[PDB]
Amino acid sequence: ESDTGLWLHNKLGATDELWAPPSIASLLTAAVIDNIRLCFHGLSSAVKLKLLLGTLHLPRRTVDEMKGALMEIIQLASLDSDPWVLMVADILKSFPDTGSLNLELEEQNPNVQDILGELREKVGECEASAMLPLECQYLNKNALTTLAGPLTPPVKHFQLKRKPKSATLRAELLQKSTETAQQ
Amino acid sequence: IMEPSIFNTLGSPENVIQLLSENYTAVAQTVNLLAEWLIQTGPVQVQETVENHLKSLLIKHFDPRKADSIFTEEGETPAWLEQMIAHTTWRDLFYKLAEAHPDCLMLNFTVKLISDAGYQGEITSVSTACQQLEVFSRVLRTSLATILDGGEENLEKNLPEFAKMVCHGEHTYLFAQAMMSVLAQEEQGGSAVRRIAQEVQRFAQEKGHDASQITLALGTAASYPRACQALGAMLSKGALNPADITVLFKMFTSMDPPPVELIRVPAFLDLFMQSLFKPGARINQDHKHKYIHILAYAASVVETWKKNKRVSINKDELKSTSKAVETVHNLCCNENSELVAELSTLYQCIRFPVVAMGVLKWVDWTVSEPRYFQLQTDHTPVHLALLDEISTCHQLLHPQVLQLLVKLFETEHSQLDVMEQLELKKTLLDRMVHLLSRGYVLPVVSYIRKCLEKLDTDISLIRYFVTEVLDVIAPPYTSDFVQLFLPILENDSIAGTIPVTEFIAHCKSNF
Amino acid sequence: SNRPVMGIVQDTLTAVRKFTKRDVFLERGEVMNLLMFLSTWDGKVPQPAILKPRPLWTGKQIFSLIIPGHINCIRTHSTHPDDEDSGPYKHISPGDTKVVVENGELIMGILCKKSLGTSAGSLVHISYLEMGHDITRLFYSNIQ
Amino acid sequence: AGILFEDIFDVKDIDPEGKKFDRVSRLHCESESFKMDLILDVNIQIYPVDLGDKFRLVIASTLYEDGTLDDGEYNPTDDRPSRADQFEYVMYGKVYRIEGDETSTEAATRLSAYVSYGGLLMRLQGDANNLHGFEVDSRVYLLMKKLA
Amino acid sequence: KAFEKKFRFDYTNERALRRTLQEDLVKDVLSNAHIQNELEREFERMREDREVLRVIFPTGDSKVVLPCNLLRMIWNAQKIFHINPRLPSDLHPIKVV
Repeated sequence: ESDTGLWLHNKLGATDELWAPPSIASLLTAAVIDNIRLCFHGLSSAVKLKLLLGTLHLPRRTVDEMKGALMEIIQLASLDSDPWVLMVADILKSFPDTGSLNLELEEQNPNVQDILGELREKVGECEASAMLPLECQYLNKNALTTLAGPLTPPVKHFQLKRKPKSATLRAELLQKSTETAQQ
Repeated sequence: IMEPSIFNTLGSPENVIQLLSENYTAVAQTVNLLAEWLIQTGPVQVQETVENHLKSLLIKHFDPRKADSIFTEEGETPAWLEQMIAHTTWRDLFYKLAEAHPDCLMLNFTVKLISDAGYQGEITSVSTACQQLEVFSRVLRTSLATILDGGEENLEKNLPEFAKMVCHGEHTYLFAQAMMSVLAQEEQGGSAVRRIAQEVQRFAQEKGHDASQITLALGTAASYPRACQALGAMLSKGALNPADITVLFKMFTSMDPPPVELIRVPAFLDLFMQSLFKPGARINQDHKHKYIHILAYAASVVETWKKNKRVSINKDELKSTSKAVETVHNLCCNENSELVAELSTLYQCIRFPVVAMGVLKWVDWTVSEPRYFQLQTDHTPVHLALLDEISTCHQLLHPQVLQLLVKLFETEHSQLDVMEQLELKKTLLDRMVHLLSRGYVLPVVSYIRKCLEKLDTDISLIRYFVTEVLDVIAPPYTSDFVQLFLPILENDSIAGTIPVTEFIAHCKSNF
Repeated sequence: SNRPVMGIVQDTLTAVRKFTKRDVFLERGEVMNLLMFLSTWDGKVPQPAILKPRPLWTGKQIFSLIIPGHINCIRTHSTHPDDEDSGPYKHISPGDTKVVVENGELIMGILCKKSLGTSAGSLVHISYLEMGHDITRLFYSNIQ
Repeated sequence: AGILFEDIFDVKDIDPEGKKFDRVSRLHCESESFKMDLILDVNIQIYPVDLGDKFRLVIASTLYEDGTLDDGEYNPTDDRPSRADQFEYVMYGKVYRIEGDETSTEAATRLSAYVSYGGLLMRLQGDANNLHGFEVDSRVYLLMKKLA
Repeated sequence: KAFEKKFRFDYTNERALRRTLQEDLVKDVLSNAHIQNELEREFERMREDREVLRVIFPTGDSKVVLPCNLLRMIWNAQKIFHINPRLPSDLHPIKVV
């Protein structure tokens, strides 16, 4: 870092992409984030978001031993002016502690409360009729029934007059399988 | 002109002749006259084409330039814009006008008011929604309500317009992974929304989006450094490194259970699916035993999560699923034929659910390989009979079974003879009708309706499909099913060539 | 068939493929020896591709000297992947398999039958089309 | 002073697609002063570049400090000084294509400069202003020295 | 749509046309009704040529055998005259017509 503000303004100041690069981990060393203590408010909204979103990629052991600096950085983000930064800061306020995030908004952004509220009964009204998690596809019958309740059976769109042709060929592969196995 | 005419009590002399041109003369008189005349000539289309003529001329204006310096807008522009946004073509136009010049205080300030004033569903909001908090939360509420009442089919339709909004940046993604996770953690319908969350995570995995760092901390799986650090390298790298599997094996086996949802992540189990069920994956004995143990552990145990305590474990069904996965692993890796001889136990393994998508992926990596159908000689290949049994035993894999099977149906095998190409298509249609008997009705017939009405596939295959369907089904019929099936027989490219009488007799009674 | 009837063959073709590879670096004396088998050479030794640590020329420079005037060509090497022209590195070949001659200079690419044989649009074909016949005769002889 | 480009580069890749050539390895390098991606093909067989090496890359149209132009002819017995004296890897070539993110009515802000050194290619992507000196069909010298 | 986008000269977008041409040529193209009419007539003539080609080749192969290689000739003209593609040109489109 020749000048930290300008250097992050080149690396994370690309207005074209708000992505975070895979090389961000080498950029976010302790010697870099330590220098951002002095000059953080003058930095733009996009660089602040990309920097805070870069905290996720760092592993647990390289963060928790030095959690205080991150706690100070997110506290400095708690006083910011961009609402996106403010809300993620109030969400990421417990990331470097153990990784168990705040996972609730009842102190900032009063308008999202009605967003939660209007979906809160609608989700209950359409509990199992909406969709079933992909994890339960692999889980057995007892595990699926205990996890998300019993399966919803198919609607009887029609009756049947005789079995399809697949039954005969399935029986034929069974009888062939047994004779070839015994032979 | 209308304004530059008599500036003073005359006022230029040239402008007084310009006043004669417009004023309250032809420019105004004939406007009402021709507005009633084009109406009387034929007409509600007149006002629509009038508005179209205005709308084309509107777009030339330089809205982002003059609107920035005012900084006030007299209190949210009540004089002219507030009545304007209530007009359909104008409010739709405003979204188009915003895209030309983003990053402006005036446009982003004004759009926050129209979103809650009647435009709850903000169309074409791919980028505009990202900038503003209120509009993003509002359209997220609309999206989550729409997907919740849409059912199952709409998930294909709901994915692209909604999930692409978080592609601009990650800041729009973790927030879009926050409130619905709170809705998922509750016992009142918490499964379906975590389902769409994991679906979004999987789309992120196939669009290159990094979702390996946020979903682990969101399911409170970050409580242990070893578990989070172990799983992070697996999901980030995308491989089964032995160190993380060994620590997980010695961890979960002890009397200290991690959260069960971390080992049940669909991206992790799909990674196991890809790593293990591939025919070309060669693993030593010990690591294979640990892999099959992890899958069995991830698919057998019932646990009571009281948020501080849990005392529950099952070992027998873990052993049974370990045996099934191991035996199917042996069949998949050996590959040699003696394949037919192994169906005595293979269908027993088909009865287990965790194995069904394993053999499904194995079949996908087998049949998609070219010349496989050319190399095959049976009237019905054994792999497709395995998918028939998969369709019979279970119903959760039916979207995946149909997706693989239509992927095969649309495929062209140029190396094959044309008649065997048709007989292969008829075999795939035999799987269609088999799956139709197993409850997957509407998506299959929707595929057929698309393939016939829109595409130009062979009509013989459609005729074979309709004949098999009519010969296998019997009344009663639901109104949606006859609503979907009846236009096929009314196409008249099929009806004159050959159940049909019974169906047309019953359908008229139905509707 | 409106294509050149005669082209570079056998020993010259294999050796020019081995010569135009990106890894071929010629010492000074080797460059001196090769430069004087050029009948169309202007006598000015080109600046080396690598100046330091050691002066090394590449076979592309020498073949640029062989190619006459300012003919322009794009040709595709036999081992060229198809997907290379779709993804990144499309115009900076990791395999050096895209042949482009600009201002009569082989800026990149490895030469084969597709660019020096009898096929239409090859280097000898456009050399004949743009520079008459005697210049192309000298081109053939200089290559060999 | 004839310098079109100057930077300190770090390299974290060595032939990601695989070893295409024994004597040449593609170098995916990343800048440390600005935002700038460099793809480079070097002669490792005489100048071995290990992973994580710090090297100062300079693009100059003339090696000579005074700025007099070079004729593109080898002249080892030259008596003038050069910028090649302080740097330990110098290689000369031309630039065959400049690309950018320009639209029909917006300027390119992310330029790309494809430069070929006798068949050894180099691509240099990044911001337009630092690349603004590069122009097509111009001979340049790739100057490099390895830092610590 | 692609043919119109890639082959019809547009004299209504001042910004992009100023990007690709010198300002005096921009003024001459915009002011003249005659030049714009001639350019549109050329476009309609090449549209007629397009439908004639579609009549001639019902199979959609564009490969034909014609005397002068125009693409290589334009490349040669670019290289000989040291054409800078980044800069705007001094070539009047009506001169091309």
